Amino acid sequence: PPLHDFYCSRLLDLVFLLDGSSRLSEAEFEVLKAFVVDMMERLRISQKWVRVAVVEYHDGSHAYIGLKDRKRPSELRRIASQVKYAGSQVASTSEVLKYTLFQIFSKIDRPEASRIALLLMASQEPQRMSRNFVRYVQGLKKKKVIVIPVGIGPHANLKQIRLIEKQAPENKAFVLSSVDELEQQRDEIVSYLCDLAPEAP
DNA sequence: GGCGTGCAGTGCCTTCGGCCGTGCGGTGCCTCCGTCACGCC
Repeated sequence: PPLHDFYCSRLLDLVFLLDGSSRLSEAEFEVLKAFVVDMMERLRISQKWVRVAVVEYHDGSHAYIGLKDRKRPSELRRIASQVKYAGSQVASTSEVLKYTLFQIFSKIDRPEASRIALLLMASQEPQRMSRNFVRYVQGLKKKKVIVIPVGIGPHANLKQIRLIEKQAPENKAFVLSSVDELEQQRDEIVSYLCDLAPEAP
């Protein structure tokens, strides 16, 4: 059914990772942010509840929002909309999974919660950059960080998606036809993510 | 005069050290094809 009254109130560290390659257009990237913010207003943001991070990843990653930013939610969504279209020739899934592993989850800020890397991808990084890919995926598995591949478009690295799935059982993936189908699964996605978090005592 | 190796990594272990390995860009499924500088014999 369609979600009518949804407001994820659980203990969750949620990280948004946005493919910055030219595989997506300006507007197609604008829709991606639409999907993001639309999902943000469905979450209880608080340092004691649902924390969120936002990262655009090209050949290198720019973090618009950190988990500990401790700003106001109404602006956290503001930032997410002002995310610039990079259209780079390279969106390194390895590098960003690296960044997430060593930068975001270097320390465990809150053991009691669940961590989720929402990998919104639509491209294939150069093959030579995939060297230590599994390494990063597994490194996250050990730090108890779920990874959720979102396959947008015909160029979404199918191999890496399945490769990620294999690593961890709770590494379910969503394979979409385009940025269009993104909205059509807002409920099913947001639900899965939220329902994977522990509701506080 | 052909070869056969190259080397990333907050790598790894027995570390004042050595070994495992996508040498490298770039295409478009994939972990690879098709390349080029280097030494060595």
